[PDB]
Amino acid sequence: GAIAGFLENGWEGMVDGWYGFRHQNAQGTGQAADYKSTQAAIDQITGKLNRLVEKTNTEFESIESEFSEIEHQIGNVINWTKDSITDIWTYQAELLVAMENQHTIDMADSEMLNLYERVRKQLRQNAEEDGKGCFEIYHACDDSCMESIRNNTYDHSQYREEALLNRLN
Amino acid sequence: LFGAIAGFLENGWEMVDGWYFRHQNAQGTQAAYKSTQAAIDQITGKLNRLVEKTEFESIESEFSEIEHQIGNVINWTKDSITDIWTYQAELLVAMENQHTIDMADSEMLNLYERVRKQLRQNAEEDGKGCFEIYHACDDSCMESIRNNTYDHSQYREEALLNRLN
Amino acid sequence: LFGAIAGFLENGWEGMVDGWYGFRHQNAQGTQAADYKSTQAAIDQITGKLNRLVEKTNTEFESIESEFSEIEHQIGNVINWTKDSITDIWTYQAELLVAMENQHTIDMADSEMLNLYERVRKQLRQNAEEDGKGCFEIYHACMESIRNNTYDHSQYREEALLNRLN
Amino acid sequence: DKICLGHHAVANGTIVKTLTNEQEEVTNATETVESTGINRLCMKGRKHKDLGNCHPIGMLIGTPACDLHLTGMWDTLIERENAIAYCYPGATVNVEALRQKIMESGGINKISTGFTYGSSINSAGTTRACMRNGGNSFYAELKWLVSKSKGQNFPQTTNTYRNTDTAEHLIMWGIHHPSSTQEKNDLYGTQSLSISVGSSTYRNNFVPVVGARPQVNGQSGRIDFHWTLVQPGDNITFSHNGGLIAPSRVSKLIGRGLGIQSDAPIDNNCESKCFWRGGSINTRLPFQNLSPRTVGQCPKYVNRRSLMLATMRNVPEL
Amino acid sequence: DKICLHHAVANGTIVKTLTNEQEEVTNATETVESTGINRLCMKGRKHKDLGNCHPIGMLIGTPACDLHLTGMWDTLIERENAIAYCYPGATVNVEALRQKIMESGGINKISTGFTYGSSINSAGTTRACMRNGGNSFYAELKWLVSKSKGQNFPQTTNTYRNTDTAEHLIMWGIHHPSSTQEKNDLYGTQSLSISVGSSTYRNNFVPVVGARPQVNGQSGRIDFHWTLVQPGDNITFSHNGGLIAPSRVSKLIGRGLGIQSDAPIDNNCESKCFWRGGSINTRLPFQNLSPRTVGQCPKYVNRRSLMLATGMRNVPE
Amino acid sequence: DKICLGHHAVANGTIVKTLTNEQEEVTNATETVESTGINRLCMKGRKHKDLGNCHPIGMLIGTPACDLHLTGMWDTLIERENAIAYCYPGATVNVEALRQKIMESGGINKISTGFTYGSSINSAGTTRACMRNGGNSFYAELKWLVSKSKGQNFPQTTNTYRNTDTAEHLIMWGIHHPSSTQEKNDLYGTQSLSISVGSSTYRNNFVPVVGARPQVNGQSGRIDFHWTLVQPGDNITFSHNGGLIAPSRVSKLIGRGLGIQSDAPIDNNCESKCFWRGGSINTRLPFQNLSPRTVGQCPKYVNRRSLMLATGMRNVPE
Ligand SMILES: CC(=O)N[C@@H]1[C@@H](O)[C@H](O[C@@H]2O[C@H](CO)[C@H](O)[C@H](O[C@]3(C(=O)O)C[C@H](O)[C@@H](NC(C)=O)[C@H]([C@H](O)[C@H](O)CO)O3)[C@H]2O)[C@@H](CO)O[C@H]1O
Ligand SMILES: CC(=O)N[C@@H]1[C@@H](O)[C@H](O[C@@H]2O[C@H](CO)[C@H](O)[C@H](O[C@]3(C(=O)O)C[C@H](O)[C@@H](NC(C)=O)[C@H]([C@H](O)[C@H](O)CO)O3)[C@H]2O)[C@@H](CO)O[C@H]1O
Ligand SMILES: CC(=O)N[C@H]1[C@H]([C@H](O)[C@H](O)CO)O[C@@](O[C@@H]2[C@@H](O)[C@H](O)O[C@H](CO)[C@@H]2O)(C(=O)O)C[C@@H]1O
Ligand SMILES: *[C@@H]1O[C@H](CO)[C@@H](O[C@@H]2O[C@H](CO)[C@@H](O)[C@H](O)[C@H]2NC(C)=O)[C@H](O)[C@H]1NC(C)=O
Ligand SMILES: *[C@@H]1O[C@H](CO)[C@@H](O[C@@H]2O[C@H](CO)[C@@H](O)[C@H](O)[C@H]2NC(C)=O)[C@H](O)[C@H]1NC(C)=O
Ligand SMILES: *[C@@H]1O[C@H](CO)[C@@H](O)[C@H](O)[C@H]1NC(C)=O
Ligand SMILES: *[C@@H]1O[C@H](CO)[C@@H](O)[C@H](O)[C@H]1NC(C)=O
Ligand SMILES: *[C@@H]1O[C@H](CO)[C@@H](O)[C@H](O)[C@H]1NC(C)=O
Repeated sequence: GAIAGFLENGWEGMVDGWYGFRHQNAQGTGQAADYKSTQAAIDQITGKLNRLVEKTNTEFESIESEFSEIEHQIGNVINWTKDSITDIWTYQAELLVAMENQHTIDMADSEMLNLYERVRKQLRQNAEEDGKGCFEIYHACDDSCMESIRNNTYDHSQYREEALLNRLN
Repeated sequence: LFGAIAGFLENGWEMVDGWYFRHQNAQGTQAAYKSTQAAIDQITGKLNRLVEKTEFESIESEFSEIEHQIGNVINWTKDSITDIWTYQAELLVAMENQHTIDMADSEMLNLYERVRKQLRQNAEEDGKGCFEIYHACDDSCMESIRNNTYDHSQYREEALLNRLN
Repeated sequence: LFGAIAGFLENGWEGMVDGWYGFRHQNAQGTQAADYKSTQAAIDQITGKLNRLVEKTNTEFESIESEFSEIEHQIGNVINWTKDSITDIWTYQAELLVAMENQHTIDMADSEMLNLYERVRKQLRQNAEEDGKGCFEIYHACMESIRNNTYDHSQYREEALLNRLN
Repeated sequence: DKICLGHHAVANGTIVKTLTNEQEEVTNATETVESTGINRLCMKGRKHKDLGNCHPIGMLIGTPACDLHLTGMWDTLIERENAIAYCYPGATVNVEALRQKIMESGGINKISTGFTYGSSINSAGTTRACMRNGGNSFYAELKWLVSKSKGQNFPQTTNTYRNTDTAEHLIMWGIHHPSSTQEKNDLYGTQSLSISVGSSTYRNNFVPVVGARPQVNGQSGRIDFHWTLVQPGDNITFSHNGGLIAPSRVSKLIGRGLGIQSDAPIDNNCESKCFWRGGSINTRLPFQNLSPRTVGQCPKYVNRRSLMLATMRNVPEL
Repeated sequence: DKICLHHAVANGTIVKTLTNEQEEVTNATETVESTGINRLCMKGRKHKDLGNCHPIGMLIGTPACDLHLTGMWDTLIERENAIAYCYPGATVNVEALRQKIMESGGINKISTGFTYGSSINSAGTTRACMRNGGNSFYAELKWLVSKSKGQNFPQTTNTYRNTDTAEHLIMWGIHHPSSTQEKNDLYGTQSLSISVGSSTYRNNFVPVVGARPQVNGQSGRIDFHWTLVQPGDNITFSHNGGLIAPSRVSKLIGRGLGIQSDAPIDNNCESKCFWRGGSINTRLPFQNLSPRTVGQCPKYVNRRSLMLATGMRNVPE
Repeated sequence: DKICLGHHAVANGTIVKTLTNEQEEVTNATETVESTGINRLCMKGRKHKDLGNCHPIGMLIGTPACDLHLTGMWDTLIERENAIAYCYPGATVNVEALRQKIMESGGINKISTGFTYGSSINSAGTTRACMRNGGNSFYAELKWLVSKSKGQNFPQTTNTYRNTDTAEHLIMWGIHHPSSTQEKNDLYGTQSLSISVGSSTYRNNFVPVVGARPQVNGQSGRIDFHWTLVQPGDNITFSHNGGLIAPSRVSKLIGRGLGIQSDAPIDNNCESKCFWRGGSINTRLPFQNLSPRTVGQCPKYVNRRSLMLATGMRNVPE
């Protein structure tokens, strides 16, 4: 919903992280990466990579002479079996990938929407819903205040009425 | 479960081309494109994967009969493979239906949030998927919603007075 | 994935022994409940279940290899290869099926929590402020209105608005 | 003043399965498993062969029923249910492996052995088990060698076939087992009989057996057939004493092709990449439940009634 | 004045997910049975435990196979050291045949009405075959020998004739003498030959003398050969002797489950899935006890335990 | 004032597949199928034997190529395309069966049969096909029995090998079929010839057969090889009239090894657990697309060159 939907673009400029903070302030404008939110995505991606390569195989032996003749009927029976096994394992591979891509993408999509909600309900009344994945803050929020918000430390109760004012007038 | 289809929206209305409006005002009383096209493509997307296609040769004969031991081995391998492919058919259909149902519901709920964020503070949602709008809205306003050209700011001043008093 | 579990809600209530989802109750009067068909909407699918798992796609098999005598060596190896391969399939198929229907279960358990939550906050409307720990700040005064889908929002729109604005 | 959101719904919704629900109904669902097989054989685009009541092995040894099908090449091969393999009663050894070489094969060509026989020998053997033009005959590509002077000993004979061509050749002979000691004596004499066969790759020895057996096709006698591959630039030597059925021509198998075992009637116009004992199968659908044994580029066989894949949740008014 | 909106538990088993191994959960169930009944469960099945009788023996008439020479069965059971051969011998196509018997559902027997000349003593017996205390032989096989020692065995022809609706399996034996002195005694000095031909069979056997070790104290051998006699088709035996002609012809009826196992029978318990160690019953779709199984069954997998989550994430405070 | 939320993107990003969309760009992906296999046989840790030209059968029989490899010990055995199992032309019964047992075998061991021959018999018979030093020679575990006197009939003989050891043993002998009757007469005399084999388990009769056959290795005469298992404490007897190629030692397969048919040269300084004809494979990846035919603990073969597994988010650019 968040990436293919209402967040219109991704910022190429960001390099430290997957998920970003950028704000418009009078003193300065800044770009911030959230260590916690990106780390969540990276942990669940490396989890899939692990489950993918955590495969141990039973040892196998030849049933097909490479350098000698094989009787015709038994050859046909092995050919039909070896090829049917192969067909299953190719369909099982296409499933695995097409299914876990569906899921990798959407996991990534939700972790953003979760960060976005995290900020939004954190603000409570001091700000409002712009569908640019942006929040108009209705008070002067400075450079200490900006990642007061990204530390998640930010407390609405002390800006309080100032924020309600000029929202109201 | 996304809230809409099995949650706060209570039923569907028996709308003509569009999977996903109805508004009520004094001079007039339905509309459904981008939202549905977002959904329908995924349905074909699943269908296209289904159709795409090795050769196989006869290993047990129909009109002669086959040496017993090999005939049994052929039957056992053939049987167990059908067992695996049936499991796969049952699982894929079960799963892709699990996703199919729950995808339309996504393209439903995001349309809801698109709207709720677009009216911003000039309406309240009442808990059943209707938005109650305090500031009066003619038809030509409604169409400003459907084409996403609806400005919240200019109505805002009139709204808040209605909400609070 | 959904923000609700291991998200804003910071642990579970080990005290709760009834129901997956419940209400923690605070007001001057009194202080724990449980919402009924948010947790059986959930049980219906947790017991949609193992119906998949335990319905028997049962085909009858015979024995292709005797245990109590020599089997001819060539056909012996063909059998041991076909069966080693059919196992390496089902061991995969099993491992995916539980690990994928675990992933589906785990992340559907909050969905209901979130839908309960957003049900509630649509009931409460402008009468309450979220507080972001899944709690709701209520700025007015038989609170099973919200638990049992009763609560009128206009009824105390009223003083609560101005309890916010003071 | 109000605005309201919502989704479509349908009056009689169809039902489907999920991982959580045994019976979920939905606005629409389609079929994932095929069932409506086409009974005829859909042989369009294929250059093919319907042998009719001719068996494949019959082609290599030339049974009369098989006379038209002695050579040629095919996209695909078709065998009827009641096909005649042996007119005179006999069996073939490793016949299944042989029949499959033919079914895999694209085409057959026949190359003469060049065999010639002494005057004491009678090359022109016949039986009423094998009939051409309503008269007694023998297999087209084989010669039945008996003694022309009845009772007299079969002369010791040597026949050699040399594989000059670049391709490997498939060669078929027969070992005739009489019924009487009377009968054996009349054709071949009182000799101790033996047939021995050698090439660089193949060595084997054959001895005819007198036995008493019930009539088949009106004949107590038996002729069992054997076959081998003659690799190029190599020669196979036939040393025989009385009892051999000697090849006058030799088979060559060409290319790779489809083989179909079906008794269903041909329909030339429709095209299929799939076949079974009933006709063909035409579909995009990835699964099917018609029959567990097919041939070609075919969908996988599943033991289900049907599997339904949804194309949303249908919630009715109330 | 506030309202708050899950349960956790003290102990959470860990399941595996697509992203997370080791993920705690409130409850999880096993999808693989790893415990299976030691015994064989035989409720509601009409079955036959051959004991130390080999399945081949039933058709041949081995002395241990006497109370098994006929019957009917849903299920058939075989045991670890069953006795097929009273007398030293091997069977041609023994594995192609044992399977045929273990997937049948009963055996009927028919007399062949064979009738041997007055030159012929058919009451042959060995001390490999000890019925009670006496020399006996295969129940459905008559060891023909010439009645007067050393005298040449007569050329004999015996023809079975199938008149029943379904095909009959017919079994016969060929005798291979230990020493050339011994061959002349029983059948004579002549050149031996046995020619067995029907409509869908021809063959021929010639008794071979050779020095051989003693098995059950006998050096000579009886090889056993079998074929199916179609309905309406006769089979003819022409012999100089050394034929162990069939007095009777087995018929295989219906289809049944064949189990090879050493587990003891229990008719208290129900099942449809058996292996060597006995039986497996459950509705878990997987299993890791044994790879080789018989009848409708759960599929074999390598893993000892697979945990399927039945609950939400377990987060203690 | 404003505060924004955004994901990242990259200038160029990898493409992946999903259940609903075939074509979905993502920031990053990783290959899950391995095609960069290796070209040597990594035999570090594996005690191995490289056969070279000797075919496995030749180990048992005693062919001149494998004269180094008559007795061995390994957890891996490596066969080569140029394999030689025969000197004198011949074939072996159940050859694939025997071959497969040897390729599974972790070892081979040899025990003298100890057979003794009388004055009339010549133990040493050699052929120009099998040359050791230069001087003609013969298989190093058999012996070719012929009469010392060219005309004379072979003496009737009994030879018995007894397996004293605890484990079961594998014994091979041969039957020699002469090209012409005169040949047969020189070697074994004019008498009818019968070899008879017998053990507790095993009973058989062989008769040498004279037929004209094409020369291979310069010899029209042929030798067919037979094998069986001698159970522990069992004894096996050979009553023969001549035409027997008789064992001078017996074989005893030991343990379990890993059979490999491979064109690749050894590298004894890397480790590996998967092997094909081409080489060896070391990969983290589950699936593989090089070889349908593989041996040991190997990744499954899938009919696809690439499957990309997205390891990043949906990529949406500026
Ligand atoms: C008096 C009476 O009961 N009726 C006899 C009748 O049985 C007999 O018919 C013949 O029997 C002989 C052998 O006993 C042959 O089998 C005759 O058939 C042929 C055949 O067509 O197959 C004739 C043919 O010429 C023969 N081929 C050659 C040249 O070898 C073959 C051959 O003998 C067998 O195939 C060998 O197995 O047999 C069959 O008609 C006749 C005269 O024989 O006399 C009646 O009165
Ligand atoms: C005059 C002419 O055309 N050239 C002949 C030449 O053909 C012949 O060469 C020999 O032919 C005989 C049989 O005809 C042998 O095959 C000779 O080879 C050996 C062999 O090395 O294989 C010799 C060996 O001593 C023999 N082994 C024993 C002791 O049995 C074997 C044996 O006969 C066969 O293996 C049996 O199948 O054959 C081969 O050189 C020579 C003299 O023979 O004279 C030329 O002038
Ligand atoms: C009547 C008959 O043929 N049966 C004999 C039997 C046969 O001689 C033998 O099975 C042929 O292979 O041999 C019986 O035992 C005898 C021994 O007791 C003896 O001491 O040696 C005999 C031959 O050298 C012979 O084997 C037997 O199997 O019981 C006696 C029986 O009547
Ligand atoms: C194989 O031959 C050996 C030797 O003749 C037989 O074993 C001997 O066994 C007997 C009794 O079992 C002893 O009295 C001898 O002392 C043994 N001899 C030796 C040197 O071991 C054995 O019985 C024969 N095998 C068979 C099955 O007949
Ligand atoms: C196959 O037969 C041919 C002919 O008998 C053999 O080749 C010939 O060699 C002889 C003697 O060297 C010549 O007299 C012939 O003229 C040759 N024929 C040709 C066509 O050149 C050939 O050696 C035999 N093949 C085998 C494998 O024995
Ligand atoms: C269902 O969908 C398929 C394709 O979407 C269509 O052919 C059909 O008309 C639809 N309705 C039904 C159930 O017939
Ligand atoms: C079987 O034998 C009877 C009498 O011996 C005879 O009528 C019949 O023709 C024979 N059947 C066959 C198929 O040979
Ligand atoms: C690309 O994906 C691989 C595999 O997950 C990973 O090693 C690498 O870090 C990724 N690239 C970046 C820039 O993170």
